[PDB]
Amino acid sequence: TVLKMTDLDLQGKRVLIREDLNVPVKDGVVTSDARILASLPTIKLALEKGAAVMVCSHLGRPTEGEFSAENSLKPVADYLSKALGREVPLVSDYLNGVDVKAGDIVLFENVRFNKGEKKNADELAKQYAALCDVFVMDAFGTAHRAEGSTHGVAKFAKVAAAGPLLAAELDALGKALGAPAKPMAAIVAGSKVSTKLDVLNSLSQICDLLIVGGGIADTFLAAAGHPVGKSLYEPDLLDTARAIAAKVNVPLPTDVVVAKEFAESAEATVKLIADVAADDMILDIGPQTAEHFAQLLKTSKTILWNGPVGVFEFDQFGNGTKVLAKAIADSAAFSIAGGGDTLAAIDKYGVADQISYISTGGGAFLEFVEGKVLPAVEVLESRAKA
Repeated sequence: TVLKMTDLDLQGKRVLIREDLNVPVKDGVVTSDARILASLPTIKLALEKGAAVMVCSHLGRPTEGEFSAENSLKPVADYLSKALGREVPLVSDYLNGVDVKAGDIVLFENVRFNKGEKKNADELAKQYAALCDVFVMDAFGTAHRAEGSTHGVAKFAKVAAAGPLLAAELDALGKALGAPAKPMAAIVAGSKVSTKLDVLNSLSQICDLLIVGGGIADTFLAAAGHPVGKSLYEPDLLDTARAIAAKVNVPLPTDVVVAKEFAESAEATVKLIADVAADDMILDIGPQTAEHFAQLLKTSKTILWNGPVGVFEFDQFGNGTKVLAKAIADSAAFSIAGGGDTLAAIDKYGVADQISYISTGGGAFLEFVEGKVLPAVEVLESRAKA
């Protein structure tokens, strides 16, 4: 367990909150604010509880030690000022002290500018901790990496707790991965079985139904001796795919959508899996497979969604993902989705409000599903003991 910011007395205390404000910026303007909107309840709560609030976050991947204006959090300070109806200053020099009174809030400049951030140097971690009475970790999307603002500061802060956003992510994930409501289905897609091997292996013992898509589905199709044509699969992993399919039910596609090239004179063709030619590219599941997979998902009590089942950004290759998105949305299951590709499909087909939990954790989301120890959560558990 971890301490919760909601349960702490923050009246007059200096609270340092690590948020995930790594948002798209163009010419000094935030262009999509979903991550800031998600963090605003935490910030407003901290102020409501009477704290002197310091918000910190990363942005992009600048070179450590050198200031780069394109990686500055100044556009987020502009956004936060408009969002809170009050000035939110960007403090660019803070590791040797920062002046913040109770009721006020500042935004630290990009933590990735600070030397020692990526390698979690003790000296920088103690500088963060010296600036606050409480440290709050509220950035799940960075919880899988030990960095000065995500891990080290929690070793040295007088009090270290999880924010309500991080606590919400951990609640939803534990609901789907710790004794989930059966039957559980998972959808896993990607270009390579090898790159998602631990994800597949972990889910293979958790779920009752494993739907695969993309290049992963190619390797499983070829592992059953089916022709995939000009579609990437990994010959050194068909044995692994066979082992996975022996441990969990992996239904294979009945039909697929193929095309010989991306061109104006390129017809998308539905073919049965035995009828795929050497120069065919499998780019979606067929309408029969999409309907059958939808019927399998409809009675699930838990659904873990990690990937579309076709190159859905093309409408001619997006039917399989569209049908599955509606199937998940229509189902009464507890639905949890993660991965940038999955969230992109959720936006395109408009099912966000019908998904039980939408994780923005990306790589950290996957590593949690793999069963790996997330260091930012591990250090918080160390600070939650009597």
